[PDB]
Amino acid sequence: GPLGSILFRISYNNNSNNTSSSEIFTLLVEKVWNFDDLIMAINSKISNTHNNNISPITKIKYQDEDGDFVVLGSDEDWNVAKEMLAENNEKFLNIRLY
Repeated sequence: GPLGSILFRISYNNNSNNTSSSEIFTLLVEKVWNFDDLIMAINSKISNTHNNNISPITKIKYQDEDGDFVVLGSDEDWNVAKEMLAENNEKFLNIRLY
């Protein structure tokens, strides 16, 4: 249930312009997941709403303690991400699509 999960936000952009209407999905990312299992959940989220099939995403940036978007393409990067919200007592996270 709500226990043992993290609110992940993905501002899926169309083409990034003056008009595209960005969509932010909210999925509960478990703590027993991995970097691959994470990027996989996001992919299904894009196909869950959009009937079409865009290019498979494999690069996303998460929000750190400063508020800047840091690259996340490694396994260790995911481990630290959990330790980040752990000490910060956080619960959610802002991610950007590229």
